[PDB]
Amino acid sequence: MEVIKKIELKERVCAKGTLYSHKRSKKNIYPRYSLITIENVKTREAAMKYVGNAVELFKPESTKEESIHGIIKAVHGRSGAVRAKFSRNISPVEMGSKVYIKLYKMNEDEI
Amino acid sequence: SCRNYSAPRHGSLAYCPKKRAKTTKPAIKSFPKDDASKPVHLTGYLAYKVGMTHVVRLSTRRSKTERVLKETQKEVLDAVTILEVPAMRIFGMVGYKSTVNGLKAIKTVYAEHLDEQVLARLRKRNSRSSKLMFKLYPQKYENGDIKRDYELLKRESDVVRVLAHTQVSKIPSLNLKKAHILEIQLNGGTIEEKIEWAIERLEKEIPVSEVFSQQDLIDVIGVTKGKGKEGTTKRFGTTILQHK
Amino acid sequence: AINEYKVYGIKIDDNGVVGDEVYAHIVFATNELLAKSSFNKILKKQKKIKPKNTKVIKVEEIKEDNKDLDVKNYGIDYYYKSKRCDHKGYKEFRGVSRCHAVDKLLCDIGGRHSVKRNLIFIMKVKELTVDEIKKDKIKIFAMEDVEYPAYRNVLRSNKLFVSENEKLFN
Amino acid sequence: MYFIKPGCLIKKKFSIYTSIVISVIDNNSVVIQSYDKSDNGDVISIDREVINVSKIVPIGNIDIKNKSKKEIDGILVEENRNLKNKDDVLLMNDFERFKEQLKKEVEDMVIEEMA
Amino acid sequence: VYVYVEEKVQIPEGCKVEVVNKKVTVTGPKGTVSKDFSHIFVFIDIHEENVRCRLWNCRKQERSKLITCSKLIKNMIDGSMSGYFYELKAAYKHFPITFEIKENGKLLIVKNFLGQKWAREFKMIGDTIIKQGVTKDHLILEGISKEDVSQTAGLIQNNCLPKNLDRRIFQDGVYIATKGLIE
Amino acid sequence: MIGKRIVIDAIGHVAGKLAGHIAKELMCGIEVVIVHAENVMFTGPIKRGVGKFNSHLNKSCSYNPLRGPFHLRSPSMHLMKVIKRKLPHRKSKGQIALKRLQVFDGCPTEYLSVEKMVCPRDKLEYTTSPIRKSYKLGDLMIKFGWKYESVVEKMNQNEEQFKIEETEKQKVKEQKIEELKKSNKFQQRVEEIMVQMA
RNA sequence: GUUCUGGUAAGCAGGACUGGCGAAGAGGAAUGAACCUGGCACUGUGCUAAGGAACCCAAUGUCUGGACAGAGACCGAAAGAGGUAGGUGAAUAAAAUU
Repeated sequence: MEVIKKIELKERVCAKGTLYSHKRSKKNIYPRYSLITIENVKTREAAMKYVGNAVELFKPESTKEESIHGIIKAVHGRSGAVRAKFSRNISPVEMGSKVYIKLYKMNEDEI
Repeated sequence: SCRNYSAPRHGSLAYCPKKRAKTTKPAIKSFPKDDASKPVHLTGYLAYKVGMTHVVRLSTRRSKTERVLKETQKEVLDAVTILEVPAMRIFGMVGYKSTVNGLKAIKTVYAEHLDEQVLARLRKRNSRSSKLMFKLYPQKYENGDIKRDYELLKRESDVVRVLAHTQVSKIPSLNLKKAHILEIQLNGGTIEEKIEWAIERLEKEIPVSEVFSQQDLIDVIGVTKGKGKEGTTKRFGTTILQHK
Repeated sequence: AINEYKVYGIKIDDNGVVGDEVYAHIVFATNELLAKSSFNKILKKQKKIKPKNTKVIKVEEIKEDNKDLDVKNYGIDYYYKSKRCDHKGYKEFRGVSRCHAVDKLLCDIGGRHSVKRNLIFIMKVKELTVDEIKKDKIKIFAMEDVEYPAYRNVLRSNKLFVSENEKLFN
Repeated sequence: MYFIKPGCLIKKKFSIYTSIVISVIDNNSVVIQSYDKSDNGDVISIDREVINVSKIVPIGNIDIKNKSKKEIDGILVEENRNLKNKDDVLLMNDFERFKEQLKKEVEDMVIEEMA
Repeated sequence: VYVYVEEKVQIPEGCKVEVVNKKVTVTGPKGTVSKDFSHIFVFIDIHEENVRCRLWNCRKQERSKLITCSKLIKNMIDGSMSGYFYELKAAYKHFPITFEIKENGKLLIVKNFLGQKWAREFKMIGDTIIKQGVTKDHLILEGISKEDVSQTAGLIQNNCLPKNLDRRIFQDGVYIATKGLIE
Repeated sequence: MIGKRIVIDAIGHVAGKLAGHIAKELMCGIEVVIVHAENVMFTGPIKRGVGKFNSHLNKSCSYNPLRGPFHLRSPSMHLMKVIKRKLPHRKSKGQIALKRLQVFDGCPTEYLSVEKMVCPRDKLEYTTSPIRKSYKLGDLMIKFGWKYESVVEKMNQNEEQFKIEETEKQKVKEQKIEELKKSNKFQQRVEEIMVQMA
């Protein structure tokens, strides 16, 4: 079963993170950008080393497309969180989900 | 503005909402505190209401401070109710365990031979049955399942209760072929003693003289007479309004 | 943080250097602009020269040495404005600089009397030996006779959740 | 229990190396001589500093009844000579790390058969 | 703010003391008593044949608690070398009060107070025992713990007074006469 | 992350401070189990706590009490309601989040073996001064009609038995293995397996 | 907002000066015609204001003093004692005290 293999392949090679919010103020949301936390990264200086890296959301139960790709654009705040952009806008139903950080840089056009 | 004169409320709010009882047969829901210092005994029973009559009794009750010399004796007329109480038969037992959510039942164990009157409660319509109810259970005696069951009850329980039914066939005026079943608690001694006392008595008949004696005080639980839908004047006792 | 500056200035009219006097003023402030502000304030109250007739010729910072961070005793004479009037007083402090002494007074009065730093005025700062000390507070620390243990616990790690069997504090 | 008095040895918050207290100012502040190391190329530095007591943890005592700055630098470089920033497994190259991993992993396969 | 506060109590020749945490336990001729000081912020230890309390950098109302702690420890030590006593005396202008001792000196009954026909019953707290005095109107209490002894005596005194009467005409009562250590 | 679980021992933490940290995790998809809810600590005298709770019982719906507030009387359920109101519970996202939480008085038998976490920033001895009073939630709730105190004391005694047995069972294996591995019979086979992997 | 006249006053009646709402959206004071920031065609990337930074809810921590009242963060007078932190001026002193 290909899904079980594709997971183990990704698990061995990537860092792990979770999606927790869109970019927002107290009143309005900006769904083009999403906010991520990475496992053991806990300062803004530590987080700067990931700016530019590729990210992937893998979803095996999906009928349309099994994974969405994206890129980390900027650091956010002072405790090591980041801001990222994806080829499609993330649904509110997909918040709380697991994200993979891929250890190589890509250009803003590739996504 | 405040009302002109004071008066009490009509009826008690301790009984609201006043809805209809679900079935006609009551469970004893609360039992007196156990005491390990006494012998094993039963705490309750079932009875049927017959009717009323009156009696005359002698009395000598007066104030302790009353200065009268003579040992005055006086007749008093009193009304009384008669209840019929045929012997109940024991047919099984249940053990319970204490938890953060109250008492929960662990297992139930039944006698090897059960009566037609008690099996009749398990089906809905009396005259239409294949009667294959408890026919496979007796194997559990041969297999030692019963002996494993008693072990588990004896090992892990806080409260033990017996199951008893009433012999409806002795009271023909009821027009009833299904026995009534009640769960009754055992107080006194330790869990082991309680279980042995029960085991000795499955299938046997306990007379009312085991449980109660003359002059005792007892609590009676029942469902009242029915009166249908009714207006406020009778349901809560409110006054009738002006005639015009 | 607080710094020490010394400002120099002269009078001018429709023509230059109208008096041959030069006036000076030492001040504790956070920056040069707050220093220059104080110079204007004192001139207008002790003399009557308003800014349009003044010129500042120099501002200099004053700095100590103290490479070994040696600890010294200081006494300070001050006043402050309350709701009633102006209140004068004297207090003693310990530190590694005159500015270290002065920043501790400003913090103290704000804590004890609910006053913003701009309503407090320093009159004198003096360095003292052990025989000069007047009040009770610092004398035990000056005579070198103090030890104490730690009352506050300290965290071992930056992690939010840790295993029950780990060591938690210090 | 230890005490904060001249010659106490302390660690600072989230730090591995020892430092030493030199004078006591008030009931909440002290002057310390502090040791630290640049992981960029083993460049050490020792310097004096004023610190509040809520950032330090005491661990022991030494004399220094009378000493100069250069002497106490000597005391400190001896004291923390053995210590390190990180476990070497994270510093070495990939093949060396794998070689070290194998030792542990094989030892378990022996123990689980021998027990 | 006080820089340093210390208080000390000396352990006599026969006595033995231990400290587990903030519980302090005492043993000696008359028996054993113990008390837990976990509700006070203080450091307690045993050092050179003394019991020592200490604090640093504390407020005025924290040092009052330290001192109070030290006085309680002394009462425990004293009470262990000899117990304490309290003496009670019945007083009456018309109706003689009478006393009964029951349960080996653990229960006291009082009868005929101001002519009342109902009885009163008082129970002894802890180690305490009740005994008859020099004439019929006297009682003595004896025990290890100054707390337990004095609390008991107080409860008797506080209940055995007139109510809804003018106390400067009706002066009857049971009063605490004498208190001290036993010889 | 969805699919991660965590078990928390609630003893010695200040109630309102732990609750904030827990609520953030529930919104990130973690499943949380809290154990020992009867040992959480509140600051101040118990006298003040009693008055704050009396003012709460007075609140009710004027025209129908079966709509009005429900006043919960178990330590587990009380701490549950403290966490509930730090989440967006009027909306679906909060209702989903709440169903990821379980709270127990004592420790149940299915959670004796599992390893347990703690939150150093919220422990009383870090976050409060020593010179002031505090009380436990188990101490307040007996005054407002909790009825299962004794059931929890019996549970607490089973835990102590399991702790001593597991520690005794561990220390023997530690000794056994450490004494074993110094032997030649062990150190020989290291070579015998390495001959086939070098 | 700053000021004035009549009235015990009033979300009361009536004038003067400089900006508003009327005819003004957006972000902030939980909510509010008029208060704070600041004037609007339509898109994209960066930065700041006012106001925030345990959790609801995007971003939070540190240092030094006070304070124990179901207090305060939101909140009433003349009159006062008690507890505690500091200033100044009088004494006395065989630790200090008033």
